[PDB]
Amino acid sequence: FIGSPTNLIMVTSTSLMLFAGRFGLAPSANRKATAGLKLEARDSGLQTGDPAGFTLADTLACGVVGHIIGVGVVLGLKNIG
Amino acid sequence: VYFDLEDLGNTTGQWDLYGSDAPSPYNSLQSKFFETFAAPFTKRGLLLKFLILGGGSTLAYFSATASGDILPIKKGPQLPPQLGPRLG
Amino acid sequence: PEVKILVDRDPIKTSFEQWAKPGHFSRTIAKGPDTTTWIWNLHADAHDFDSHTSDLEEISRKVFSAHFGQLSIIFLWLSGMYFHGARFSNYEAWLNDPTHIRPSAQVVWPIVGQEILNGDVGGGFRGIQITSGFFQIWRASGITSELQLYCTAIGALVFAALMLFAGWFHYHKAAPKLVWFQDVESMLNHHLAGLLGLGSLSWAGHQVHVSLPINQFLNAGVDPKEIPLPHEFILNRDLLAQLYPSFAEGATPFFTLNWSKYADFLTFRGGLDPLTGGLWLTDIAHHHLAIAILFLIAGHMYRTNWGIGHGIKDILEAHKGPFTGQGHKGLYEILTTSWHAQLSINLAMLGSLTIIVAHHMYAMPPYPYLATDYGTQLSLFTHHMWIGGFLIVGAAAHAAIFMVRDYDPTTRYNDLLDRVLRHRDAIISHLNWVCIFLGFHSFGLYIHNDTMSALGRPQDMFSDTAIQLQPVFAQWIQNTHALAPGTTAPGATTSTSLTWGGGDLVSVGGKVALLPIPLGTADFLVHHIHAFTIHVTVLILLKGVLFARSSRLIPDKANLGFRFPCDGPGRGGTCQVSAWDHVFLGLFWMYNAISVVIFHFSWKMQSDVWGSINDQGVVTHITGGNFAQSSITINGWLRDFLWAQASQVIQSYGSSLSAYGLFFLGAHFVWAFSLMFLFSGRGYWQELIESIVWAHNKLKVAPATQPRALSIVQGRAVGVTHYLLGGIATTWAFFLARIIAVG
Amino acid sequence: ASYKVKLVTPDGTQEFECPSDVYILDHAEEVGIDLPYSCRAGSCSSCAGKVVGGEVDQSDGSFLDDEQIEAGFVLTCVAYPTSDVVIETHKEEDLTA
Amino acid sequence: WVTFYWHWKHITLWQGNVSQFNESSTYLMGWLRDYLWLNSSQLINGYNPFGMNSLSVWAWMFLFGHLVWATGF
Amino acid sequence: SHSVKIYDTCIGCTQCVRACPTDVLEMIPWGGCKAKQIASAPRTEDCVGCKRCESACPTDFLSVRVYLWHETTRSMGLAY
Amino acid sequence: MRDLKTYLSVAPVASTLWFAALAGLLIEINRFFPDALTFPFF
Amino acid sequence: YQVVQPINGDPFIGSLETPVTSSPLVAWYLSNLPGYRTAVNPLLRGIEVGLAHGFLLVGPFVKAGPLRNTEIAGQAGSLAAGGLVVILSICLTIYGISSFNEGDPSTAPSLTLTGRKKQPDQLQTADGWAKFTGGFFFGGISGVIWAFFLLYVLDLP
Ligand code: CLA
Ligand code: CLA
Ligand code: CLA
Ligand code: CLA
Ligand SMILES: CC1=C(/C=C/C(C)=C/C=C\C(C)=C\C=C\C=C(C)\C=C\C=C(C)\C=C\C2=C(C)CCCC2(C)C)C(C)(C)CCC1
Ligand code: SF4
Ligand code: FES
Repeated sequence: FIGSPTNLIMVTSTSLMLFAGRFGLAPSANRKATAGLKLEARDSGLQTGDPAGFTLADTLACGVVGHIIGVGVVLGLKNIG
Repeated sequence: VYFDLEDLGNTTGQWDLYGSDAPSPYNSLQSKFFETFAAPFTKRGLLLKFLILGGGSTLAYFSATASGDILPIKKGPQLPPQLGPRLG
Repeated sequence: PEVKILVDRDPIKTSFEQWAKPGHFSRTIAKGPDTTTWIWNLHADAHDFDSHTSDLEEISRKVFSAHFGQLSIIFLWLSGMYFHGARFSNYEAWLNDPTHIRPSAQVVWPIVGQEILNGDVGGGFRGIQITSGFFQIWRASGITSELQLYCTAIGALVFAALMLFAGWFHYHKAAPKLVWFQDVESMLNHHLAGLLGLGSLSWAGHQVHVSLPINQFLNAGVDPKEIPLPHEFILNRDLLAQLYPSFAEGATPFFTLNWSKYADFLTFRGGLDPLTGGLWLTDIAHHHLAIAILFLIAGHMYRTNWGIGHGIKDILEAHKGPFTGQGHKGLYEILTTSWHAQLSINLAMLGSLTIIVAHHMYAMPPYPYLATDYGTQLSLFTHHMWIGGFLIVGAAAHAAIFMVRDYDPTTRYNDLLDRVLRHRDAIISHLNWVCIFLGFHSFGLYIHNDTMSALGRPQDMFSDTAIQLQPVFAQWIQNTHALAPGTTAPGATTSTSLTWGGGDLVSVGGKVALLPIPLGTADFLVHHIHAFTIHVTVLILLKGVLFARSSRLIPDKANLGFRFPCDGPGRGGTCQVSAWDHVFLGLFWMYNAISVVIFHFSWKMQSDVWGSINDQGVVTHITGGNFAQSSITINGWLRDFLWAQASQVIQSYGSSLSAYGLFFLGAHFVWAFSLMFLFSGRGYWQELIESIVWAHNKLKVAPATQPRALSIVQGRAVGVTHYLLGGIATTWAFFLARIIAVG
Repeated sequence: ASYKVKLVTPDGTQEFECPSDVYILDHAEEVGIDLPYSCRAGSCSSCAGKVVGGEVDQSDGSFLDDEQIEAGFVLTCVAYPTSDVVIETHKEEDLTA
Repeated sequence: WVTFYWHWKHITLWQGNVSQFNESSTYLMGWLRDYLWLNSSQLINGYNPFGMNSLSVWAWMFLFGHLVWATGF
Repeated sequence: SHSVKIYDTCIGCTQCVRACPTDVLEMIPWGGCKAKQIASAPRTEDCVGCKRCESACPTDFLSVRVYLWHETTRSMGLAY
Repeated sequence: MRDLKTYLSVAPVASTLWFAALAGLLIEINRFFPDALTFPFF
Repeated sequence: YQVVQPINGDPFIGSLETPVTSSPLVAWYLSNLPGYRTAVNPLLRGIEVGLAHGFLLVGPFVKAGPLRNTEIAGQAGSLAAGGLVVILSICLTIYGISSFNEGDPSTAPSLTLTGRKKQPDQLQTADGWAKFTGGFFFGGISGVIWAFFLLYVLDLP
């Protein structure tokens, strides 16, 4: 399976969503988006170790989102061309 | 504060919300015509008795002299009649 | 802030002492009886939890364990159904030849000649033909032997005992506290993603491994005993790959994302299976997969314990505009402190859902061999319509209870509720008007039609032959639904249902499963009658809810309660001002509306849908197709529907359908018996009881618990209860006798 | 059984003995310490009073708030003195509020 | 009850079919089917999609009476 | 206006005056009972006729009685 | 256990038992002497 | 900002203000209609009334009555609309007769929307109501006549 097929697409998709979630630019466990414009700060109480306040809950969430978005566009592109 | 013993109608709300009080927009040649010709029908007892008896007149008239194309009740039967379960 | 389990140990102790003291829950009943009225109150207030006490924690504990009791009861009823299918049924023979054996899972003992009720249902068996449609479910499940039915009966009995024990446990040993109940975000996350998501995922799993292969074998013609057992399909997989090659790659696609390679058994066909007259199973499995995905994702919306999610309070507070002031601010505080508000919303939605289920299950039949079983289809549609109507009426009851006992602008203020309260007069005015106008323009057309048909003027009627009223939008929409597959739905082959059209007709065993349903002037008239009845019911219930607290007539109505007889004969007379009386009146109108709905469906299906088809292909409908021309007058409903179809039930004496003939008459009797309670009042009855009591006193045989006449409210309630029972049972006997007799 | 009763009163505080199967009012009627009543049927607030100690059987009491029996007030004419009680008299209006 | 009794007895006597009453009168399904339902056909066919005859005025009145009655409820 | 009458069996419990929703009734001094109190009905032109007072009277038979009589605007409870 | 003996004598349970026993008795009588219109003994 | 306000700031009158009852377009329109032209002769307003309503009541009696297809009698069904005009003007007359007396002022409000005095609308008289009755009736019958006069083919006769 690994080579240059679905692998490339899904890996770059989940990777960019993780890169977003870790930094700002995306709602997260320590970031509460107001109305899709900007983000506030919040200490969820769940302790992490990453210097940017990247929780395991955050990682799981953005990983699921990367997989959903990658599955979507993969099926689209392979159904139209 | 909307309570004023002096003016009661403003406290109980006796306004005209859509009245105008503007001058007439029907210039007098048109008004002239109407209030000249449309006067004799402006007395209560006169109008009522006239309307009743004239409507009755037209109804008795058009009822006594209506033609067959109008009312099947007038054209009568056009067939021989059946006999009842025994009688007829 | 965070979410956790919170429970108390041993709140109440298991004892019998409170069984021997009737009415322990209420201080007034506990004191004991002086008059017979006591015995009635004891039952009327038995489940009025929030009136026995003031503490919200206690009410919620009681509600939780009462729910466990209800679930235990339901499991016991399921256990009975499966045991009767296993032990006193002809299910195996019906499995052998479904279009000749009529299903039966109840036999009677030969005691007083009643064994005549054990009729010839085919297959070497004599009993009562059932109409719940359980054989169709068991066939769609893959069940092929009575041992599986026994096994499920035993499992259900076990589960019922488990539910009962949990009901005892959560009330007497480990009772959760208020903060546990009041966590709605975690609750919604679990019910969306855990109960509905995992449920339909697991069920899609069972259909992919059991129902699909066993039904493939059954439709291939194989003897129901020579089909492999389901677990074989799981142990040996070449069995599966013979019927569906895609099961050879076996989850490699689902990961390689080439879901195309599953098109074997996950399809998007649309339409019916022309062998069994039901939906393709390969469509239902794919449907359940999709629904499970959707729910599992939707159960991750609300924030519980990790920041991510949505706060319900935030969503509600964000919504407001220049017409509604501050609206939705203050509904989270209300919807978390009153059980009655929750119950009203939930009842409204569940009733509407049941009605939608009725429509969708007639129009796109889910089970195999259900569409040609006419009695089961009629029974299911009618049953579910009645349930939906009742639940919708209860919704109004509990909205009124919330308005009388719980609404409080001093400590929980919401803007939208306040504004609706501040223009209720205009609201009720406009609804009143539209119901009058709708009643003139639908029933009035029928009266015009009857009078023109009796006056020898049929060219002046409202009908397809004289003055047409074609529902252009309905015809336009079903034409769009006909052209949909291929144009606006390129992935579909046939359209969703056969009622839309396209000239496709499905037959089974020489019977008609489905074909395009024609819309005409009569359909237009009937639908406007339906709009009229629903609008009237709404007027009554909403008037009851909006004026539950005060009126221009009685300005402190909330102080008299939710259920009171009147406020005396003054002010002109104020009988039936309470909201309970509005619910009481709305029950009659719901009965009216649902009755007309089921009459319209029953006559229309026989007239233009059901029937028999010939090898040459000429369809003969049960009734001759007389709905288009006889439904437009009232005389046609009295003559061609009631008088002509009551023949089956008034001729069942001496046959196996004679129980329906007995119930017809019994139901007429109970209906007429209620009018005595509805038309009279309790003063007359108490004064008659006076003289009867004298006669008993004359012989030292008079009772110490002094007999009273019933309450005013109890009189009304007994009246409506017997009225509904009589009417619905009459229609029940009529329908079942008629549909079972012809076919 | 016949526990001793204590009634504060503008006349003073006096005791009388009287069995538990009785209503307080007829028992203050026995020895002769006058108390205010109107109804003798538990349907008004003239015989109202509150308690200093113990508590009194209010099973056959009616026309009372779903609280008047949980924060002190009692009607003397429909009340059974389960214990050696100490009660108040002439207590209608601070009950009437 | 009185007039139902009189009319059923007499209508079966006028038809030379007295045994019909003598057999069907002893149970209430007999009254419902053999008297009420059986004797209603012509009245309710007074007018129908295929025309009207002189029973029309009764077929109409029959329904009037059913309407007024129900409004009384 | 309806009629309201008070009879000398009254024990002066005041329960009827507390119940009236239109303030028809009143207590006045007396000498025929332990309460030295008796009900009176000075304002019967405002009585809506609800008999809320009769449900409250404890004597057997009643000591307050309401006889419905000629109807007016106030008696019918009309806000228009 | 005494409380159970009391509870079993409350009105609905007592009547339920009384009538179930009566029903069994009449049912068995009619199963033994079916279709009786008269007293055929003496 | 909010759109609904109590009627003229008084929150204890039984009504409200909306874009439906107090809006500039609606206010100006409803003001320029005959019934709301307070300072105009009752008979002129009644004339407008009767004209418009006879003309309107032509159509339905023609296109729906019993002789709609018989056209040796289809068009002349304006007789019916004339009769309806006669009947509801008899009703107007008895209403005015019972509701008023000449020796009494006209019950209309004397205040306006801002708190100035007006001369009470005379349509609410006995005299002026009989005048308005005559106007409406004259207009109604001659409007029936007018819309019967236009029997020339247009789009749907
Ligand atoms: C009890 C007496 C009675 C009589 C004699 C009539 C007679 C008539 N009705 Mg009628 N009807 C009655 C009771 C009666 N109705 C009741 C109680 C109802 C309520 C259910 C109805 C409801 C009803 C409807 C819905 C309709 C009729 C119609 C008709 C007309 C049908 C025949 C036709 O086409 O004429 C010839 C056609 C004409 C247009 C003749 C018009 C009559 C003259 C020209 C009107 C002049 C009026 C006059 C100025 C004053 C009015 C009355 C005055 C004497 C006080 C006919 C003249 C139909 C009709 O034609 O509508 C008008 C019709 O639509 N009726
Ligand atoms: C995945 C988790 C989950 C699941 C599956 C359920 C399922 C259910 N809940 Mg529940 N709930 C949950 C989490 C869950 N809940 C959480 C987290 C909370 C708040 C903390 C609540 C609070 C709650 C309340 C207040 C109520 C429910 C109720 C119900 C029942 C609804 C009626 C119904 O549809 O019956 C469908 C019937 C079946 C599906 C038959 C199978 C029954 C299975 C065995 C249920 C087992 C699930 C349960 C969570 C097991 C935990 C017990 C374990 C410790 C031994 C249903 C069985 C109602 C109820 O309790 O009725 C008694 C109700 O009143 N729930
Ligand atoms: C989830 C469903 C649900 C739930 C949990 C409740 C719960 C409650 N309801 Mg409610 N209600 C519902 C649905 C529901 N209702 C529906 C669908 C309706 C519309 C009919 C109503 C209408 C309603 C009213 C009008 C009232 C309530 C009231 C109440 C409260 C007290 C009920 C009680 O104990 O009375 C006791 C229960 C009985 C006495 C049993 C009655 C037996 C019926 C009449 C016989 C039915 C015949 C049977 C089906 C078949 C015949 C068998 C026979 C031949 C042997 C309680 C909190 C009462 C209240 O005051 O709220 C505070 C109140 O008066 N409900
Ligand atoms: C067959 C009996 C019957 C009839 C005809 C009605 C009729 C009506 N009910 Mg009622 N109802 C009934 C039984 C009946 N009900 C029973 C048994 C109960 C007890 C549960 C109720 C309880 C009830 C309630 C609680 C309410 C109603 C309401 C209404 C009115 C609804 C508005 C409407 O549709 O206007 C249209 C009128 C009709 C459809 C009647 C027929 C119209 C005829 C055919 C027109 C003929 C006109 C004729 C030419 C007159 C001229 C004749 C001339 C000689 C004078 C309506 C008048 C509701 C209401 O008032 O709505 C505002 C209301 O809330 N009903
Ligand atoms: C710490 C660390 C780091 C970092 C790392 C990372 C970055 C990680 C990550 C990550 C990951 C590794 C992730 C993953 C993910 C994924 C997920 C989380 C998923 C999922 C899934 C799901 C759940 C799905 C489902 C579905 C849907 C939804 C639809 C369709 C169907 C399906 C089934 C597909 C560094 C090197 C710096 C340093 C050292 C260590
Ligand atoms: S007692 Fe009965 S009749 Fe009298 S007002 Fe009350 S509800 Fe009406
Ligand atoms: S006298 Fe009023 S309570 Fe005893």
